[PDB]
Amino acid sequence: MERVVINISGLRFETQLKTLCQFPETLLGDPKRRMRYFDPLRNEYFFDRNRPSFDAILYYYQSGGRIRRPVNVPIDIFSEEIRFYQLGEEAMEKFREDEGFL
Repeated sequence: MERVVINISGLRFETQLKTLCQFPETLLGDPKRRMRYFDPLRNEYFFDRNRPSFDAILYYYQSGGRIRRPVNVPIDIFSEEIRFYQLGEEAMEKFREDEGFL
């Protein structure tokens, strides 16, 4: 029901649908977009992508929109993940601000 499983390269994350619906205009937030990654055999979404980054992508949702790159995720890895997950321009501006890039 409410619980969703997101498998990033073998690492399972569990969150609530309501958490992903904090941002409906994103890959994970839009049922039509996330469909592309759904695995009906395991009832989960699968992404062959970087695992350390995903904590920070998930925290954007959980926190209601804050971007905080952990020091162990390289800058250009995280940037690319923002792009891929379709977090959008305001998320990218948060990233710049949080990185001191303004």
